[PDB]
Amino acid sequence: APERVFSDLASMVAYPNFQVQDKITLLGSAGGDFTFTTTASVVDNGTVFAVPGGYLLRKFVGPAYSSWFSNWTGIVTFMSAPNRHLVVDTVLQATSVLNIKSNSTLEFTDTGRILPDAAVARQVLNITGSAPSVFVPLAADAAAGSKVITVAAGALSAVKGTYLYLRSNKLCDGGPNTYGVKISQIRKVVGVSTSGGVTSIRLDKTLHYNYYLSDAAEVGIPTMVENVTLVSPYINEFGYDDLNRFFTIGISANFAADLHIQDGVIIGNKRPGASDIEGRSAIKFNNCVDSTVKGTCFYNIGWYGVEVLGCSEDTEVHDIHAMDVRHAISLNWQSTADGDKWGEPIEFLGVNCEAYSTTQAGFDTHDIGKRVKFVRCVSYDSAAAGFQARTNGVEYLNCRAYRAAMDGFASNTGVAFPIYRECLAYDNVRSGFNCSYGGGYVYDCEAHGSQNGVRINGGRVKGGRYTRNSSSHIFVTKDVAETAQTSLEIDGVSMRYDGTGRAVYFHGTVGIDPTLVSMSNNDMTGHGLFWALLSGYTVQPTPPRMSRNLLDDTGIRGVATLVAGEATVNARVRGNFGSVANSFKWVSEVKLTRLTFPSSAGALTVTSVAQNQDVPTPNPDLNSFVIRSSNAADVSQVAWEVYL
Amino acid sequence: APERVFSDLASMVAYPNFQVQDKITLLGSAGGDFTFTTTASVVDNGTVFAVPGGYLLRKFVGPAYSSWFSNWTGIVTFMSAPNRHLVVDTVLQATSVLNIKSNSTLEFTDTGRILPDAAVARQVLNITGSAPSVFVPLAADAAAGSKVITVAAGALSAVKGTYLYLRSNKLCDGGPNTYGVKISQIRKVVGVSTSGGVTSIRLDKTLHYNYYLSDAAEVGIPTMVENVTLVSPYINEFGYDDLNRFFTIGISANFAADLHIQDGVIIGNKRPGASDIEGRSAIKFNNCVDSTVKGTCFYNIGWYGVEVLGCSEDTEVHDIHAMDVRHAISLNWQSTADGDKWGEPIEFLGVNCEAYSTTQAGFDTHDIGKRVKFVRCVSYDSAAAGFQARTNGVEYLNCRAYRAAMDGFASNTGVAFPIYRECLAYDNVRSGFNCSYGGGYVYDCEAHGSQNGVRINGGRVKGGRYTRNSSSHIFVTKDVAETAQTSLEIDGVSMRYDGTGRAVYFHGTVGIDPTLVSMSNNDMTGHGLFWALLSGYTVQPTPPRMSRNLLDDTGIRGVATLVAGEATVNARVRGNFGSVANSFKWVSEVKLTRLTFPSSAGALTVTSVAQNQDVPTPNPDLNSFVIRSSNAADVSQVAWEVYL
Amino acid sequence: ERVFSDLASMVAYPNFQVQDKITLLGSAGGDFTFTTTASVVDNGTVFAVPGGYLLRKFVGPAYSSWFSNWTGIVTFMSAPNRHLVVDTVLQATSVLNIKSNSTLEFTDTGRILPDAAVARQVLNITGSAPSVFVPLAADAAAGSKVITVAAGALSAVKGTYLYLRSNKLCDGGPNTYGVKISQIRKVVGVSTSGGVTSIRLDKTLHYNYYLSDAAEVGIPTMVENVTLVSPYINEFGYDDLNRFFTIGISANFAADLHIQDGVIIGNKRPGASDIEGRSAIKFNNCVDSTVKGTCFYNIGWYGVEVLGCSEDTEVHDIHAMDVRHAISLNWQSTADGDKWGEPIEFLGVNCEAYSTTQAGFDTHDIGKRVKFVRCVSYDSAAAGFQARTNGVEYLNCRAYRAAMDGFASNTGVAFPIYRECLAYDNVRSGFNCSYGGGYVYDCEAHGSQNGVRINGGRVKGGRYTRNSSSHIFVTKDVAETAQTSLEIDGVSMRYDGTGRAVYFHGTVGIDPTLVSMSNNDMTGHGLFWALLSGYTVQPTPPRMSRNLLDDTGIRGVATLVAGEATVNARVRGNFGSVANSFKWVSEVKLTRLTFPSSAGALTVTSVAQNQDVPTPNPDLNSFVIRSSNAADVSQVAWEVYL
Repeated sequence: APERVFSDLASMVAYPNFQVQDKITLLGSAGGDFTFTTTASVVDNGTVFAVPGGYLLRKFVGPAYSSWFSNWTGIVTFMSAPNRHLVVDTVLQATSVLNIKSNSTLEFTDTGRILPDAAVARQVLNITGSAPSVFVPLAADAAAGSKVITVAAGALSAVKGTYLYLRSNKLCDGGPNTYGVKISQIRKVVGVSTSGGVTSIRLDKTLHYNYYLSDAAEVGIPTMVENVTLVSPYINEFGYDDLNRFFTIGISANFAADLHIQDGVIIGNKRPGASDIEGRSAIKFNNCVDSTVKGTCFYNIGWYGVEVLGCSEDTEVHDIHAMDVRHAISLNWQSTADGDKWGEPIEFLGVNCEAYSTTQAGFDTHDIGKRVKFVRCVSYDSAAAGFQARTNGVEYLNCRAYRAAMDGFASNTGVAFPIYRECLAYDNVRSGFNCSYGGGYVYDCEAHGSQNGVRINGGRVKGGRYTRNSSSHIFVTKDVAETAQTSLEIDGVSMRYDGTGRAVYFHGTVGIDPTLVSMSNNDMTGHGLFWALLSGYTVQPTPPRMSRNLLDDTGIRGVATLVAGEATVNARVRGNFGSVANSFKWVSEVKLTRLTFPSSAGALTVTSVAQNQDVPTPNPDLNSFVIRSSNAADVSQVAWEVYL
Repeated sequence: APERVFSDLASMVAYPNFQVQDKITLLGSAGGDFTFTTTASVVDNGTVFAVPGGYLLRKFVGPAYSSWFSNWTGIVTFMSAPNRHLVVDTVLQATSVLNIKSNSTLEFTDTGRILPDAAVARQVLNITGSAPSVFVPLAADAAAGSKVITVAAGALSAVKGTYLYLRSNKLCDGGPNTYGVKISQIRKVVGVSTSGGVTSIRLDKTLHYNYYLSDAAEVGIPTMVENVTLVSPYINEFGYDDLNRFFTIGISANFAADLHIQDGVIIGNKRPGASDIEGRSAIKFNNCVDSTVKGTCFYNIGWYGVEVLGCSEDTEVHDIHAMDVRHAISLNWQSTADGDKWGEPIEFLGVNCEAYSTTQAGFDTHDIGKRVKFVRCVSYDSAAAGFQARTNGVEYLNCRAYRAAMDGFASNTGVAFPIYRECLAYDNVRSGFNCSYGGGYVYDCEAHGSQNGVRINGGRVKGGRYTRNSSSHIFVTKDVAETAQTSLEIDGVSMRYDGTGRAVYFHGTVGIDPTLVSMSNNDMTGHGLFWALLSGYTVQPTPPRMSRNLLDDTGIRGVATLVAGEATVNARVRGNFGSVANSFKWVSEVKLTRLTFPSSAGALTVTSVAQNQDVPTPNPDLNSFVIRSSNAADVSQVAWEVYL
Repeated sequence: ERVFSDLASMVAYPNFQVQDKITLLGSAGGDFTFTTTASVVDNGTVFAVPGGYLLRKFVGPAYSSWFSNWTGIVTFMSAPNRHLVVDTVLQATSVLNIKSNSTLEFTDTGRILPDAAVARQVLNITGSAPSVFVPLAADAAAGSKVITVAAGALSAVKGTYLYLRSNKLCDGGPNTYGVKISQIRKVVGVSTSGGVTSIRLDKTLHYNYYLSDAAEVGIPTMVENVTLVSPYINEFGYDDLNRFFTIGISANFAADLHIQDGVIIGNKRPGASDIEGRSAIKFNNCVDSTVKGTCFYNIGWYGVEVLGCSEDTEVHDIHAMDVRHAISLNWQSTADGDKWGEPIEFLGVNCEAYSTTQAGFDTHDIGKRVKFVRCVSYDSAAAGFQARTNGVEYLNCRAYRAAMDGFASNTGVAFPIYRECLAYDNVRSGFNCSYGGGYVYDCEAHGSQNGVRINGGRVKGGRYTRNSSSHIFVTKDVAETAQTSLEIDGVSMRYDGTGRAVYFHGTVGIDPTLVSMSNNDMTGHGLFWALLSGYTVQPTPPRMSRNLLDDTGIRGVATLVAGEATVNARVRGNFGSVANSFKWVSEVKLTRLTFPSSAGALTVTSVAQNQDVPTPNPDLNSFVIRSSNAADVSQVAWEVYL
């Protein structure tokens, strides 16, 4: 006195003559210090409470806490304004969507949880801006690289620091784009200037496509939700499936800039091991810029872990863990069955992500999107592929895929040249790398334990090591005979024999011309006569160009001494001189160099290749060739080396 | 009673009855609880207020908040002592520099800003130590790799856990060091032992140079500012240019250890698009150790985004985003025009940084600095190069340069061997990689859409793939004829013909000898007789050594059958036998190997190469060569393969 | 208005009543409530007083400055769901144990100073192994999402863990102590049917759990979600107060343990010798846990020790100075009985070790899927990196000035992979993998006695310079080890005034024909590209294709005259028969440029090498192109290789 103290809220709210300078205190589960006022205030029953005469305002600096609030509704209310920092330190029971606004932070303590409504499977968190409500056209073409776009003076108000959404009817070009999605981008206004009836707006970042007037290039002002941080969000909890408690999408964002999601866990918008539900993504970024997800764990998810779509630019996914999901990460298309759509993701980075037991590819893109990179990601036990590229030129560095039901890494129909650098595939059922749909670049990669190491129709396999492939290490083939075969270069690969499949398998069945392949400097040791596998040929095909490969490691070098311009040499010289259709006619390259220089030196040649035919098993140490001189007096000492 | 409660500052400061045992409270926009005292106390009108009889001390645990201070001056006062943790939760209007001291934390809420003084363009934050006042000489020479240094006993007091500054008159050796900067290093004392009039000081990290007594090797005690953390600094704000509100240097650090800057945004110390202003770097690290910048966004900066100079050691820059700046990151030299200068950066890492529209190179070093690495950095639309290396052996991993006005990646005058690993250059005007000033190592790189893929005078181009280069993929040239051509190895490179430039271009004009190049196992498919481009030669030069390259993919392998020692084969065998100055004399390498072994077998050779001359366009499938045996009776079946 | 001037006062007042306003001034300041409900005293948040207790009122975290002594802190942290900020300098006299869902956070000022009277452990995060196991109902192969046990056999609660094990031996490396396999998994699905319960796991199984191996499973007690933010353990000057500790932060059966930044110093005297088991941070059977940015000084044992079946462990951006090993993956001694667990899936990235008494980064002989990415070692007393488990992979790592080798494997270790690694001034060698082969890809070694020591595998690419003996030394650790095929392709082994290109070790049975050298730059080594020693019979050389030996006098055009032409070029060779030498000659590639009717088959003969004194002039070496047709007058283009 002047000191008011209550032991419950019902008390504090029921007091009838609060004075604007009372010292008000509340003791209990939501306790604290309040201030009376008659100023109109938004009631949320957490920070602002209604009472006879007016309101009670909580006194505090720093963030607010969920444990202050009477109910989920109050939470929702409190978060509906921008600039709000909340710490979820209690177990919230959701009955509606929670929308986050600009410059807001939702932070979880280890105890905090948002549990979805068991009565209605719906969305949990929305971070939601909106597309511009009117567009104006560009006053002139703006090429890729432009820092400035121009509009008619007066046409729109370009406020420095805000965003713009541009679009045209030019199609997205990251990949095949079969839905014919159109181009768009989001940029920030950092400079504005009018002169001569044109406004020039300088953008933060340059344009990545041609924005032409012939394509109806326009621009408008989107309402963006910016600067949102979700710290350790915990959505749902184990045992959700016995309560039949689900949700649709966990965290859905659209038109958001600088949305950063750190750690947290998201569980169960499907039953464990259950099948997939279209659209039930854990986190969804649609038209998001400069947004990231780092270290979040996803369990038991109906659709994608992280879904990136629209003109999402500069998005990073780091260190995530996803178990029992359709795709850990997926860059998506948009169906235009119901009209026009704009945006493919541009500049996407996945780094250090782990996916287990996905029902479809572990890490995937659809058929649009530009500049996609996967770095040090790994896939385990996928029901499909470890990694699937469906847009053009996806890059993978040091990725790994184990025990995929299908392929470790794969492109798809009409996709062009993914790049795999030092990627490892282990024990995937069908193949390590399947890029027979339209070439690939397989550089310093490894594939072990599949039917075939690499399935390829054109491109390059440079370096790397292949083992334990039942059929062959490299399989030259196509997805369908209508696809084109192109040049294939196989240079510096270890494709040794280890008692399983052969080195290379040429697929005659679908129109493979072996001469379109060049094999240089590869270690094919131990395959003997069975380095190649051929099938589907009706005429013996010409073999590929083959320079200095290794086929054997014994009796592959030596010195002979000519006698009357001849010398028989026992070595592991080999060849096939038959004419079976599915086979090559070939023979060992034998490099000859003279080491003594008699006056009767003649021109050297290899003739009479003989191969031991013992039974049941032939002995290659008894193969032999003859070194013959063009001079019949030759008694040179000649060094020899056997290659393939 | 015994408690006195006020309703604003003015009242609470005036009241004269304050006694050491009152409980004191304040209502209002900076409310709290206080404790009166009469000990000395530094006023800041935040946590300490001067009053009749003594000073009121705000009592709180945790950090302080900017919202409690009356003005910028008290904030500055507050942060002027070490061990401060302040949360900027308001928009501060600066009118002086803010110095941060050791063990302090400056932290911004989404709302917090520091706006620079519109009246005076000055620096914003300083983190400033000082060089030593006096030096003592080393008792003995101390070689690179020394864990210990020695000084005369009692020369200086080395306190364990503090730092030392070492220097000599040896010149920095990282690069050309044209200003003649001298070596210096900073080390932390972790062990001390005195014996026989000689103190041995153990360092945390070893020495990276040789500190000799003949070079005046000496050592003193710098005053360091250590363990400072800036969390999410927001300096200036969009629209600054319309208020003519700027600043010079955003965050300046000298003699700092463990300065960590986390996210935040720094805007406009220049107008948008405007020209550069010397020295207006957003962040500057001079003589800093183990300091970092991570995730900060830079807009409209007159100088460098992050400027690193001095003997700054072990600095890392991660995930930055720099738009409209001179250099996103620059390691600097020091001008010695007005005196001796010490220190080059040692151990630098830039990773996953993004630069847009820089007025000069996106990522730059000057001509000093050791161990400089760029990992997965990207430059867009530079006015100069994407990447500029002016110190020796700068290493680039998986970096990307798009659409630079000049070269994607380049070194410079007297700069030696940068190393490019799996770096990609798209649509840079002049070249992808320009390392003609003094050699390069270009490993598995890619350059598309330039005049020349790579300009190089010596080094290696190993693997990689080059497309859409109007002049040539590899251009063997020099910056100036005085510069020395060294050996160049071009191995396994894809330089296919795509309707633009040639494969290799040899620059006779600046003294290029083509026999100092070896081309081995490259894919030159489709260039026909035009794989080389020569100019500036007065005399037909000898060609480089060429081993097993590919020039066509049709008519390049078959079997022929001799008849009376001969056979004419139709194949894309090729050559130039002319003697024109700007061309080579050359011919295909045709590999021949026998497949049937008659008694008339002789030595094989190629002769009579003939090349169809149809008009208007020649048809190389009517080209031909002859296989002839030294034995006129030979009827062997000879396999053949055509290489370059 | 119950207001006290200090502590003692607030704890002597007999009158506290159910609902008052209690306030404390002074250094421990705060507001309190009264109650008689049992509470656990800690003289920080809970106080004992005549009549019952006083509870401090607060939201958010608790502060060390609130506490009377180290003991209450320990009490406070001994319950789960605690958040404490160490904003003071705490003086420890016991071990502090941290429990599930807790966070210990230090301000720039906070410290935990170890007991100077007793060297002990500082922080413990410890769970415990399962008290009982039940056997698996059926075999569970690698890749299984599920395991089965008899219905009723154990209660699998969703969200909790399982510890599985079998008598199968760990298979990551040589595993000489014969450690057995185990793994910890989270239950995410449970279903019972036909007397058999099927448990679904978060992650799949990485071994074969067979019944023939007594595969069994049990319910460990884990400590989960612990975060240590900037821990400061000890302080410089500790050695003058003789203040140490044993293990700084020791964890066992922890899940999601994260240590961020911080400093740990002095469980050993500066520069002093090592003390067994005194690791700064130790992770034993921990899952999904990490250490990022922490600094280590003066550590008796290892910086970060990872042992047991720790799976999915990562260490980033640490700096370790004067430690045994900055990171070590360990084995478990079985001398005193059976042991379970090798690390699986370990990532080291961007880590820096300075001045280690032993390897900078090491594993022992168990461990699967181990990766070091961009780590660097400076001045190790031993190796920079030592791999003792099979297939360790290094990406872009660097070793400077190690007393022995920049990178090495060890006895019975198989094929480490080095990708774009850099070795500078390591005394003995850059890469030493002569124990069981190696894959050395685009690596670089400068300033050792030998660039690469290797018995088998591959050197592809890379560049080697300033190696006194040779760039590549083909050798074994011991003659009993097998030599396998070695490929040396595309390597730059240029002569620069020091060593030779390749050194074949006859002394330990190296047969050079098991080596192939293709497309290498061996420019400048002249007749001395190879070094041999220990041979008693001239051995046959390795297969060699198109390498480069000189860069002058190596391409021309010659004109035949009556079937012959004497060419001056840098053709070379040895035709001698000294045991320690090869019999070899340059590869001279011939192509015809004019096609006279008299054209015949070409050959190289009459190789001659200038013998001037003191120093020979190789520009006067020569060879002869000869045609099989004596009339031949062709122009012949020639190129000289090795």
